[PDB]
Amino acid sequence: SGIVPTLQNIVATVTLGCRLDLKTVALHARNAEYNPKRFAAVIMRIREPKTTALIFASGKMVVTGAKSEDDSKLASRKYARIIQKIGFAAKFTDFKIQNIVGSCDVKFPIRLEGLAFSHGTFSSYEPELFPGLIYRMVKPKIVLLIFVSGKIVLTGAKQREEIYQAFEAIYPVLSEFRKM
Amino acid sequence: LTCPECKVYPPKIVERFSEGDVVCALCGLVLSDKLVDTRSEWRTFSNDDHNGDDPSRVGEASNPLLDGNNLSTRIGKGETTDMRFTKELNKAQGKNVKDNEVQAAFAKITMLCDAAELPKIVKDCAKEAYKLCHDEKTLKGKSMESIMAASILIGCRRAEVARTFKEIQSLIHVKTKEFGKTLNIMKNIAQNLTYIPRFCSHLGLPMQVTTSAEYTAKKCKEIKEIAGKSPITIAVVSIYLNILLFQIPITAAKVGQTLQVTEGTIKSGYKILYEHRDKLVDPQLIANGVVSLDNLPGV
Amino acid sequence: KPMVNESDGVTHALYPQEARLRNLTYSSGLFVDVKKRTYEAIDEL
RNA sequence: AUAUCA
Ligand SMILES: [Mg+2]
Ligand SMILES: [Zn+2]
Repeated sequence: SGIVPTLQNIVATVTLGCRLDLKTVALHARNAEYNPKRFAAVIMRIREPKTTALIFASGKMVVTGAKSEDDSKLASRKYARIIQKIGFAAKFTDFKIQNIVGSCDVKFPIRLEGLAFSHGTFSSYEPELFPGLIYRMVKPKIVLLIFVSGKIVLTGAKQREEIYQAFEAIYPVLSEFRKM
Repeated sequence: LTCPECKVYPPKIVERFSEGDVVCALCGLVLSDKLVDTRSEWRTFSNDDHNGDDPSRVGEASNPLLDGNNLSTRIGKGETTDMRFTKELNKAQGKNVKDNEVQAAFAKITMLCDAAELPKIVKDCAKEAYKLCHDEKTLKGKSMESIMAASILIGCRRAEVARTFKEIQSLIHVKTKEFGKTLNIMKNIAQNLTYIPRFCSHLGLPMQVTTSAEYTAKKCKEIKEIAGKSPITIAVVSIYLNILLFQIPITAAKVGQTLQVTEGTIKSGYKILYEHRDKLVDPQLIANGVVSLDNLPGV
Repeated sequence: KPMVNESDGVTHALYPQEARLRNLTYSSGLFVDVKKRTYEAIDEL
């Protein structure tokens, strides 16, 4: 082994606590998009940490694109400050990470059909529909996308340890189904 | 049954049907005398009598697995019949009649299989897949013309009748991602060789070409030469290799058209396989015209 | 000419002897040219 | 149900 998964995307939610006028928000923000007809939220962005926020009239906000939990909270506080600077009585509350995505490379090809047959109740593999095997782990409850190349995607985690836990649990199985 | 006199654990007993007796094979004691012919008795339920003259014909067979136990005759015209009373007694059956009408969705499956050229064993699996998942809360509110389009591939995937999901996308309807999620929530409750016969037939190739393409495609997978390309592409590519090797050739445009793949994609798989063309062919393949392994396009 | 649609999609010719042995039907395909026209008028032509 | 047997 020796491989440890790399975090790729962190999704979080934040309650600003006050109602927002989206045209005002979009108008005053330096990096905003807002087309009511397409989606009901201002799509705001900041350069550091590089992230994207979906800002709603209710004052709720979704922050995505961060590569670390630190970066997620940091960028979230920053978006909240922007809203304040524009003039609303916003508050940075209820910061919570909802989804963590990770990925790695085991460095060997995998026999997906064998794995799907062996771990049938957790696996779903339809190569004509999507080339990767969808593995639904029980403990921890994580979803893994397994590819012939040996590249692995882990998602559905609320905490970093779950990403790490799942990979540790899957590695022996990937080894059992290697090609070379 | 077990002989009261002997009692040995494996109770060796014979059914002397011809004398209508059930005997203990060891002591010879007759264990039963009344014995009935099940063949002829079953002839009374499922006969050839559609006219109505047979006095033996006195019942009818039903299917408790598919329609439960719904015994029900139909008011219809007889020899001495006024066309008035038939209408009234039928207009009276209308007030006594929702889910006893959703059985006409079996008529949707039956008319889909017959439009897809599917066997009698596939319909009865598609009708049993649909009866056990159309009232599920796990399917909730899925596209009702895409959950019966998914239960046909569920019935085909047990009856060994090769039908790609894109083959059922042509029938009805199918929204791809919509009948792909529905094909999984029910599942909780093809290969190269599959297409080769049909594609080759449309292609108009000989058995020789079909067999070799079929052998190459399998070897391609066995070799793992095509990492993750769709089987349809692999097959179309293999068909290209074999056919080009033989006299009657078919072009990428023509193969792709039949396989319903694109030449560029067939090109993609083909070139991946070409390097190991030698390993791929059947051993007693006879390249003809002027197409030997060296000469194959290589494209 | 008479044909048969096997379980594995493939259609091919069918001779009387194969029909009698595999209990098939010695039938051929019926094909008809169909045309679907469309017409329209506003509130005769 | 058709065919047939005396
Ligand atoms: Mg006589
Ligand atoms: Zn006995």
